[PDB]
Amino acid sequence: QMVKAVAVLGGTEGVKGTVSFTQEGDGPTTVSGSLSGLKPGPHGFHVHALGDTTNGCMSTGPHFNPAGKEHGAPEDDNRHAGDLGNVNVSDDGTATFTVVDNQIPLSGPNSIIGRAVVVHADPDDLGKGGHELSKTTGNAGGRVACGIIGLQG
Amino acid sequence: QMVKAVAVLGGTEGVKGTVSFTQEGDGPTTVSGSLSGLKPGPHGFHVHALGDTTNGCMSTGPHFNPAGKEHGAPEDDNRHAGDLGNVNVSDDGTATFTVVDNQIPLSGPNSIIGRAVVVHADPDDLGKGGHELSKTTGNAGGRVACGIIGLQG
Amino acid sequence: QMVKAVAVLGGTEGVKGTVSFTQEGDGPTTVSGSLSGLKPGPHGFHVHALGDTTNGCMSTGPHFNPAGKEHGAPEDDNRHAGDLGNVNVSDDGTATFTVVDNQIPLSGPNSIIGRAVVVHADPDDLGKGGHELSKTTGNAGGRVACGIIGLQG
Amino acid sequence: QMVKAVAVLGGTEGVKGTVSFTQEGDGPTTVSGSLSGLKPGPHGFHVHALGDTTNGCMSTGPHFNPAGKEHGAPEDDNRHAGDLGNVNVSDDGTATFTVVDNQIPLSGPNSIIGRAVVVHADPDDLGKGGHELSKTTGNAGGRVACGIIGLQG
Ligand SMILES: [Cu+2]
Ligand SMILES: [Cu+2]
Ligand SMILES: [Cu+2]
Ligand SMILES: [Cu+2]
Ligand SMILES: [Zn+2]
Ligand SMILES: [Zn+2]
Ligand SMILES: [Zn+2]
Ligand SMILES: [Zn+2]
Ligand SMILES: [Zn+2]
Repeated sequence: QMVKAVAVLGGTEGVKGTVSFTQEGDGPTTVSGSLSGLKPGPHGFHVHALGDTTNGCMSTGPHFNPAGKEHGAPEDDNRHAGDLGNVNVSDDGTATFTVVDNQIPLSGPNSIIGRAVVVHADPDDLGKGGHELSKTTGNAGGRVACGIIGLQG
Repeated sequence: QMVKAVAVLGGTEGVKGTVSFTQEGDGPTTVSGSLSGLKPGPHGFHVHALGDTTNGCMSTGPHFNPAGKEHGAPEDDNRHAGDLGNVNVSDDGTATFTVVDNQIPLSGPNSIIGRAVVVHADPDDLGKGGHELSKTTGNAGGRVACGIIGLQG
Repeated sequence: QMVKAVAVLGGTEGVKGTVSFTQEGDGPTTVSGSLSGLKPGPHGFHVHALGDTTNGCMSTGPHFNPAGKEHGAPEDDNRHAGDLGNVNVSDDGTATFTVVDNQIPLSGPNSIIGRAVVVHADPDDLGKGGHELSKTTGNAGGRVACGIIGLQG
Repeated sequence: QMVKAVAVLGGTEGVKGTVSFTQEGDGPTTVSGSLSGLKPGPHGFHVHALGDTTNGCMSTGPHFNPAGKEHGAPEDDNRHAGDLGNVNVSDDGTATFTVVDNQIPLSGPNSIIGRAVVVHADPDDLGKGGHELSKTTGNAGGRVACGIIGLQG
């Protein structure tokens, strides 16, 4: 059984796009992003705990962290479920990417359905930046765009 | 356990608002709404099956109908899960409403998290209007605003 | 084994006052009110589910209802845990009252600590008003003042 | 699952802000802070034992101290449950911070629900100051703002 989900990303910063999720049974989640309007280079890319946009991207809460770990890189053992690292924006301010991840299921108790994916202004230091925010947020700066992960037909 | 969800409504019409859901354990869901920029009178108010806004409110699919019944009133046995009837908009374009319902859980197999709320242009006839659409949609006309039901707590 | 809690009640309305809670062991909760700046007559008096005042009293959510019952009078089997009925305001717009209730404990899983006590603009119809809001809120109108129930020394 | 709490800060000093708490299962508590109106530099940031605001912040009692230890730094063994160290205020009088800590649960017997967060006038000396108040309050001076930790989700 395939579950499908899609986030339409908006923001006050003119960055836009979609992120498409799929998961067959209880295997990995495939996530395919198409982003525009971003500063060239690395941008923090997170699943946040909430899909509350009452105060734009600021109300989506902290990083999704059911395991109660510190902030890290996707490859790390010591990471949040929602830590999908950096996406690289081209010189035209677009990004197109597929990542596969094992901690962002689309069903069961840790489902990210109805949570928000968030693109950040700045790189995610992956917990290694030695800044006060490194080990909590990765010090990725402003939530320039976010989208609620909605069930797809 | 206390589960919360919220829909932030938007459309092409200059209509806005917030719909707050709460469910304590497996008691009924309380839905609390304040809406603006709507035409005075009754509007059909439903949970639709999908949270896909890639084609705006149109991609949110039909009334959430896990039981495979026809369209009806909230108090009827022959209703969609998503069938929450009419909300009443004042001459000032605003609606203020509280309803309880036990067919829109915020967790488990029939969870509405990551689906959508839609306010329709016209009244829901509650399946009793004897119109060709009465038994599917309640002939509630177009999708004026919708919001993905995002996890809030 | 006595637990003590107190709410300091704030409004936009200039109604204010305090509600003091005590519970010996597993016994009933005693709640003593001193209120001012209120319209003479009966006022809906509820424990709401949340102590969130980010949006003044409107963020305190619905009636505290762990049993998933409908809105009732305190003496009814079919009531919310939060349903403390009506408090009577004198001509001088003050109220002083003591009630005891066994559904608002100050510890355990259904503790009211860190929830909100709310005084409404209008009488609570105790679910017998024959209004659309009777069975959900008792149709008691605006939240004129609320206070977070804080642990007392 | 997910428990949320929120303190809306007030005081005599024009300091404002919101502190949001999230705990997933029995993991650490994330506390996310947005403050304004504060003098620049480090400020003591503590959970106090009580949510009694009848005498403003002074009635919130001492540091939350269920284990009966002395005042210390968050990473110390000998510390109060309520010891969350210093938050830095920029020259513009604002503080934005994310802290995670495993002694401030939002449920069970050591719950901080219905207690208070307090922001102090002065830096927390983390118990190291050699002052008579070092091992009790970290000599962090006045209670410049506080709020009751209200249940939010
Ligand atoms: Cu982020
Ligand atoms: Cu509809
Ligand atoms: Cu009420
Ligand atoms: Cu202190
Ligand atoms: Zn993270
Ligand atoms: Zn229907
Ligand atoms: Zn009630
Ligand atoms: Zn919850
Ligand atoms: Zn201390």
